[PDB]
Amino acid sequence: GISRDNWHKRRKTGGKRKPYHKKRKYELGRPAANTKIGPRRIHTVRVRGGNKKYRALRLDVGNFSWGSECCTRKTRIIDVVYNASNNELVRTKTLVKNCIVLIDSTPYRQWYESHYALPLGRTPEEEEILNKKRSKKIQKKYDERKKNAKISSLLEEQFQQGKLLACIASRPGQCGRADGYVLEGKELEFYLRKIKARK
Amino acid sequence: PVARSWVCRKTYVTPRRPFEKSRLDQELKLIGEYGLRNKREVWRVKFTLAKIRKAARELLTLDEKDPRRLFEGNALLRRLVRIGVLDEGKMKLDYILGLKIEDFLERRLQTQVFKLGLAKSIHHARVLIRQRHIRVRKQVVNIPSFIVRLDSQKHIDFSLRSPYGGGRPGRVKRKNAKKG
Amino acid sequence: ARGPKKHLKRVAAPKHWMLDKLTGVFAPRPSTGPHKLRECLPLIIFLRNRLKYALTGDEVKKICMQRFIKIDGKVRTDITYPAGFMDVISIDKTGENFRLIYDTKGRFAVHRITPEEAKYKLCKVRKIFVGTKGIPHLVTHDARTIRYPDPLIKVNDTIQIDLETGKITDFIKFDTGNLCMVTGGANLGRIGVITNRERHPGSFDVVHVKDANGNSFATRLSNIFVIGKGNKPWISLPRGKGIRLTIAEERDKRL
RNA sequence: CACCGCCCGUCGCUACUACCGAUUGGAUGGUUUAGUGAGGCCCUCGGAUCGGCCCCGCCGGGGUGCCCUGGCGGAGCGCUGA
RNA sequence: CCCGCCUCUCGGCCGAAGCGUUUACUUUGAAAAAAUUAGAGUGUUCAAAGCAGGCCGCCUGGAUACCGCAGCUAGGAAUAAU
RNA sequence: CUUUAAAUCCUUUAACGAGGAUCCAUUGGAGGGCAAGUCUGGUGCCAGCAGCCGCGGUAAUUCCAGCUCCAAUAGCGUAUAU
RNA sequence: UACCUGGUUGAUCCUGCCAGUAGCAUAUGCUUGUCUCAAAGAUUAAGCCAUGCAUGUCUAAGUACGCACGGCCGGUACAGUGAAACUGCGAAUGGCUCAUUAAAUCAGUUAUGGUUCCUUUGGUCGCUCGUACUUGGAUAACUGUGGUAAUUCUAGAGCUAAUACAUGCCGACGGGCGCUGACCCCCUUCGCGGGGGGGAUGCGUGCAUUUAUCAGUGGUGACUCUAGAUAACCUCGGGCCGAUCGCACGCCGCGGCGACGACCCAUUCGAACGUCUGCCCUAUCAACUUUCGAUGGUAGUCGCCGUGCCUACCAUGGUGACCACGGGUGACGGGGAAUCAGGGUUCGAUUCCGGAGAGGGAGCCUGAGAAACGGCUACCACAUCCAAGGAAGGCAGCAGGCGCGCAAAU
Repeated sequence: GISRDNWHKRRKTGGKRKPYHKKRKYELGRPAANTKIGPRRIHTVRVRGGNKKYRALRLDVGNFSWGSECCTRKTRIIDVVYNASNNELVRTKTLVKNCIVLIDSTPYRQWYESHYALPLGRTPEEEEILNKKRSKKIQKKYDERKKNAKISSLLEEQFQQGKLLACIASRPGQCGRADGYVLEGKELEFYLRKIKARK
Repeated sequence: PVARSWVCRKTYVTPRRPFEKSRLDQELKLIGEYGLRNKREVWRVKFTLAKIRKAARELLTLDEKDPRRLFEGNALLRRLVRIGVLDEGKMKLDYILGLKIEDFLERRLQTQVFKLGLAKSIHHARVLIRQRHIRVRKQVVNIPSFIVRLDSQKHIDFSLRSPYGGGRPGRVKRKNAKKG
Repeated sequence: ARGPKKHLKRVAAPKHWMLDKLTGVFAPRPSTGPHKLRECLPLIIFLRNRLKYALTGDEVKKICMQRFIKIDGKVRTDITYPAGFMDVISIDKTGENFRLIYDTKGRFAVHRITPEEAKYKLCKVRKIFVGTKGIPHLVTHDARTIRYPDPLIKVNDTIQIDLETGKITDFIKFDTGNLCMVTGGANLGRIGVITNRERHPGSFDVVHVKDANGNSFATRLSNIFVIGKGNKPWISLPRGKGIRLTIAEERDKRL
């Protein structure tokens, strides 16, 4: 089939190599999973060893992590903006490892409103988790944890638009999942520079 | 894949110069003395003495307290004193090389039946052995090249089923003792 | 070969099984088991060639399916089950017990043990790790996995287990000054007291032993099996007691 | 064979060998530029056919089809799966 | 033939231990598939072979050596390069 | 009998089985190399032998035959790789 | 036993080759009484093949309503022996040959800290806080109707099982730990104030899987190991959390001995990919390799995992008289064989190991394991039967015949 053997290619000196066996099954390679954005469709491939390899072909949800405050919740996946390997993996919305995606970021703003008291990204029933009757003892805890509660500008300016930039850290062609992290810190400045220059 | 053994060797070496008159003279003298049948029976004894002398000629270039010398020289001289061609006092490795080829021809069963008085000539001794008359301590031996080591050299007798031994004389006399 | 092998020819068998050449083409392949293929005795060899309780190969099967033979106190119906290096082979119809011990030529001996002695064995501990909410495990050289060991036990130690239960009674730590037996290479079977270990990063470690005669050898660290504490052996030994005599003194003893 | 010695070349005689061979003559296997390209496998569709739900005649009967299983009926891209 | 007068961190009168320009050479030691080849034992009736067999249930063999080169190791430091 | 799945062969043993012991050993050789004819008949540079040197043209030490012998011996002769 | 002999001349001493001499294997000629061992279609044609045969399997312990036999001294689920078919496993080892293959194979060596592993043997299997006194639908054997000239072809009708295919709770089960904390109570309740102590209600929980942080249960030469804590993910093509079966029989509800089972971990047979060093002849092959992969970098896809294995972008490298690259080989490699004073030289298809292939090439299904050919799908090539509509092929398995041959068995 598609083979990933070592013996169909020339030596380090550059001479040809005549083959001494045919293609075996431990040298197989299979055609790719161009995982697009859509409703969830996963086939499983029975592999050498008897185990399963989960072949994702469409995904709209992944488990993404805001690592600075250790809050990992499951979000939608909206749009891809960048890929460091190929521009045709941007215009065809193909999800591979280490692409740059757009996520929905509503449970992150929901957790930021729930753990701390301060708002993010701006209805009295949601004021009933923002502004409600408390004792003085629990508000001593809430007024303690507002000191390190100022979040940096480069994420907060996109919480106004409701889409966090995030990068896939799992391999969606072997395990069928799209888990990853959100871009922060220096890496957010780098990748905003590269999307700013790639158009 | 078979359950076999193919291990064999040849036990004589044909001479290089085939028609040298001195070689023909000495080996024909050994044939006529010791009652051998053909020259291959001489060359086989030359091959076994040559293998013995090659073993001693290999051991003699060693330091004399290397333990291969001290073990295998004692084993080789013990086998040569056991078959009788090297006498009991002179068990030193330099006395292997003084073996003549007539030592192993004296210890054959044919020559030890002629020298122990059990035959009237040496050719009578070989034709006595080959007709199942001679036994060595209750084993009836049909081999004229049986080399008698000296804990079997003592027991050489006629058979218990032979006419010159115990009884039941042969078909010639019992057809002859029917006259009427 | 497109898979595993299932046969083993007679001339490619181990030398220490002492097989013939002309009885047949094949040798019994040991089953997959606790012990390695070059380092074991199957039961069909041990009952047919060493003890001569059964002459042909069908009678070893007629012995073993009557639930007669215990290997380590467990009834074993496979005739090619591997056993070796203090498997306690116990036959209860005749009341005998055997422990597989290398004699000093390197071969598995018929060496008989006491009926009080056959409730224990020794095991070299090869791997120590933790697991699954901090449960410490211990892996012996015959692949017994024991949970909850003594926390002083480290790699290359010898423990003594109860053959009914499977639990550790006591252990020996690896040192100089312990008596030792080799399960090994060219010095297989020699018994002596340990004098040294030279420690190398990245390679096999060499352990120097001194015998009861005082002649010394050294082997790799994966070949060293501690028998006892001090110079006190914890098992019944073969009759030569592991002293290798040379070919000169072995001929003089046969004289 | 000892100068009445020996031997060299061209040409014509014989049989045997290899050569450049007029021939764009055939037997053949490799590596190939370009065009078509069976078939397996992967994806995107496909949806013959079969099953389940749901609608009601089948049952005054433990409540006077009022949960009751009994026999169901036949259209419903119905509502959904293989 | 062998050692001695003429390195340092420190562990129960220092076994243990911080390390010193490299390598070639040599000598020991480990690991080196059996079968074959030298080879020990043993009267297949001798032998080529074989791994058996022996004594009136008992005793005992199924050794050993070499396996070049490259790799590994601790002792030597003439001869040779740096 | 014994062997052996069941036969065979070997071993054990009972009856027959040797004068010319017709129960009849062959293959290459006799100039040198190379152990062995300076024999008797034929052919007369023809037939042929000859690995090489050579023998053959009417006393052939070599061909074709007989006798004798002489290597090897249940074997030896020839052809090719080595 | 480290060896020589005839041949250039009228004669001699030499360089020198021819011929002799001895092994050894392949054939062939003439010959033949015994007995123990014993190679045997490799050489040319890895050319073609008629026929039989070479892989199947049932225990006390998966499923029997076949009277196929048969007990019940006869009245109830089934005695028992059991052909068949379903199911499970094996068919991937063994065998045969040497055609390709000259840093490839292979050998010693070292590594997986870069991966998988059916089976055996030990560990684990009330750790999970959320109809069960046992659930559903079928299809075979069997009965019955047939097609086709033709096959180990199978189509319709009627039955009935499961350790086949499914769907699924109960118990442990009192709780525990993190989260959220309306509330109660004791502080120095002084005037803002103020340190603890229980805690209502609600949320998530174990192992496997995927990620993202914080810390330093044991070991390693060396981890980004193993373990533990936190916030979460967990695939409809779906991860474990037992709906199975036999024997012994009971104790006042609770049970013993087993065969079978699986998420996982271990090690057992291995396999796969790698390190260092070693291969016969040729210069009438001295320069080769390429941006469509030649050497390297980064990010991926893919794989069982490491990597140009492959795709994208970028760098211009890599090997070479210490013989690359190209060609030859009657070249499988090695353990080994015949000769041999020491050195060498030559041979090794061949019974052990390792590789490769089943006419030439491909591509796949199942499976733990295959690029399987005593499996399938085509193409090429050659061949058999035919009702010319179609059907089936593979001896380099044992014997056997064709053919090629000097040259090989029932």
